[PDB]
Amino acid sequence: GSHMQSLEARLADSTAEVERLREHLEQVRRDATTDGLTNLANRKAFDDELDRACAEAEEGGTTICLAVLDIDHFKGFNDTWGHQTGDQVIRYVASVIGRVAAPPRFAARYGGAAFAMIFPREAASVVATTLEEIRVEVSSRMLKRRSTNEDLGAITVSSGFAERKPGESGHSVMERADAALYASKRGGRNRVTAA
Amino acid sequence: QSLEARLADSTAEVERLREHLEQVRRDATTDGLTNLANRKAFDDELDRACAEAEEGGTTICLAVLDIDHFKGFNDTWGHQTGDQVIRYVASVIGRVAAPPRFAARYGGAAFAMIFPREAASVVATTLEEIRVEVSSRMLKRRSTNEDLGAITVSSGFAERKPGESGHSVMERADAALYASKRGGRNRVTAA
Ligand SMILES: Nc1nc2c(ncn2[C@@H]2O[C@@H]3COP(=O)(O)O[C@H]4[C@@H](O)[C@H](n5cnc6c(=O)[nH]c(N)nc65)O[C@@H]4COP(=O)(O)O[C@H]3[C@H]2O)c(=O)[nH]1
Ligand SMILES: Nc1nc2c(ncn2[C@@H]2O[C@@H]3COP(=O)(O)O[C@H]4[C@@H](O)[C@H](n5cnc6c(=O)[nH]c(N)nc65)O[C@@H]4COP(=O)(O)O[C@H]3[C@H]2O)c(=O)[nH]1
Ligand SMILES: Nc1nc2c(ncn2[C@@H]2O[C@@H]3COP(=O)(O)O[C@H]4[C@@H](O)[C@H](n5cnc6c(=O)[nH]c(N)nc65)O[C@@H]4COP(=O)(O)O[C@H]3[C@H]2O)c(=O)[nH]1
Repeated sequence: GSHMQSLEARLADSTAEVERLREHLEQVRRDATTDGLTNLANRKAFDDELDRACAEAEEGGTTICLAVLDIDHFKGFNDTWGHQTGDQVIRYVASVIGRVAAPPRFAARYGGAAFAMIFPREAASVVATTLEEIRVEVSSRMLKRRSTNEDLGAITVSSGFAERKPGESGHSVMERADAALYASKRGGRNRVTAA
Repeated sequence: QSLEARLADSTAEVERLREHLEQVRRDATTDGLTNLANRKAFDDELDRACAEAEEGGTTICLAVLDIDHFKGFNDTWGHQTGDQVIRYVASVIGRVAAPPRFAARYGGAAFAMIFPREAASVVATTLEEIRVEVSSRMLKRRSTNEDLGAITVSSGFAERKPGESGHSVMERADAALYASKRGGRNRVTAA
């Protein structure tokens, strides 16, 4: 009777705003973690996912590899063509990586013009060839400046990757993969290296 | 009648999430190094203000600022100092961008600002004040108490022509900034 029924009407209007918000919360959260320019994850979403995936590798005793990519000479590139064309080069490289990073792989915009990738349960030989396919894919086509149709020159990426040692943490693997990338850059750029 | 216990629990998850949702919203639109807006929140805000400036037949100006020789700061003093240089310049831009103005950290060590319904002359002198301001003081390294060097800001801006899209104004503002850098840095130029 009545008061029992004034309550079921308030609890239905209340557990419905729970779902109206919990669904709206999921889509604000998806976009809070999506790097707007490229539609990949951002460094934050990546550093969270890299830690969660290292738990799954220690507790499960499985494999995980990690890769970093930088767009070569990207600073002097912006100065030549302008912020807007540079944003289009970032987008383009990001399209090449996103194609290849279907889950359980995880790809992110790790920096200003840098990317990070997670290959869970995959051997390094696979990672090493995936990065090599991405390297030539990126420099395969000649891109054009959109109003004027100029050649932008080839676009190349340097690359670093490493395999997580048994006791290694997220931060630590990243440190090593980053040393790998610096090694690729100081060795002539447009190449992959590994520890 | 366990019912009053589930409605006390149900008007609680509404309070937990409605607050949590506004918190996630703020963080999706704020650069937590400088507390200005981030790039998404700006590009969205630019489209709103170019829409409203066309409906209202009124104008808006647009400014881009980059910190000069910023990479050399990270390299000499460390990334921990570099964040302080960004915070410092952002703070100058912040004191000066009270609403209806709108400042954000576009890109890496760059900023973008919206001046709606403002005379180009005032925007130009506002930017020039920002320029003398950041270079007015000689900052010291927190730990070791040493002169970090001069800090200067380059700057470019443009006013929106009547048919222009937000994309297009920023391209002009960006060309203006490239002229400032190419012409000696530490200055303001405009189309
Ligand atoms: N301590 C500290 N250092 C920071 C921070 N953010 C960026 N930096 C550092 O500053 C370097 C130079 O950035 P820049 O002078 O703004 O010059 C940047 C910028 O002009 C450009 N860039 C960055 N993001 C974008 C973008 O979304 N679009 C376009 N077109 N260009 C971008 O690439 C240039 C190179 O950037 P990177 O290679 O990533 O290298 C960056 C990065 O290592 C920070 O919060 N704290
Ligand atoms: N009078 C005075 N006020 C102080 C002092 N230390 C902190 N404050 C106040 O506290 C604010 C926060 O500074 P922060 O959190 O270190 O964050 C700072 C810091 O990261 C960077 N920054 C500004 N000036 C310097 C500097 O001289 N050296 C270094 N290393 N960083 C600076 O800019 C950020 C924003 O600073 P502000 O907007 O200026 O605002 C500063 C300033 O208003 C001080 O020694 N004297
Ligand atoms: N935590 C904190 N400490 C404060 C604050 N204001 C002053 N101090 C302390 O008091 C000393 C005197 O600083 P000042 O007279 O403001 O004179 C300052 C100020 O004119 C300038 N300065 C240094 N840091 C900042 C800063 O973060 N923001 C601003 N706006 N100015 C600064 O450098 C001078 C020397 O600063 P220091 O050698 O670091 O030594 C500073 C600092 O240790 C504050 O708001 N918060």
